[PDB]
Amino acid sequence: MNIFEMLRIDEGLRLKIYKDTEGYYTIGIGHLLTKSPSLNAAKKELDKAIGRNTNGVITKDEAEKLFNQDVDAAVRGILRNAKLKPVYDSLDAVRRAALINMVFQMGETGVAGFTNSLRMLQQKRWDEAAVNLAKSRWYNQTPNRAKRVITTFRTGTWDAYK
Ligand SMILES: [Cl-]
Ligand SMILES: [Cl-]
Repeated sequence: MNIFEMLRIDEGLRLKIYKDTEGYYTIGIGHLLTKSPSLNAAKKELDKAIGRNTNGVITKDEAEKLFNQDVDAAVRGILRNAKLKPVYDSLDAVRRAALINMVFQMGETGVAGFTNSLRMLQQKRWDEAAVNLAKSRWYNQTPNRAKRVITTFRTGTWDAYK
């Protein structure tokens, strides 16, 4: 299993603009287009992202291209972050993927807000980090995905995704 296959399980793949779990216009493999309620503002962000007039539809290649870009940015974003980088550096390969996942979903700011849980991950207190991670709007809004990510943090294996 790898980061790409893990996020592809968490986000699915859709080739037409859709609304995410929060009601925002998205396309592809969890690629947020905009928070505006305007569908037209979404189609425009899309064309700009793809460099062609799509009319709200993209191909599998176009979806994967945005995905590659998004994973890369999530990683680069964690490495540029004074609060996230140290955590990431402290973790093993599997758990590093769990952190990329949270950042891909909620952005670097959001994750940097998990202050206490980050400190626990760093100290390798797995059970206690998992309990804290669960006391969050994140967990209450997207419980099945949160549980998978949390179990990944707790065990250091891909069991939740297998
Ligand atoms: Cl983009
Ligand atoms: Cl969920």
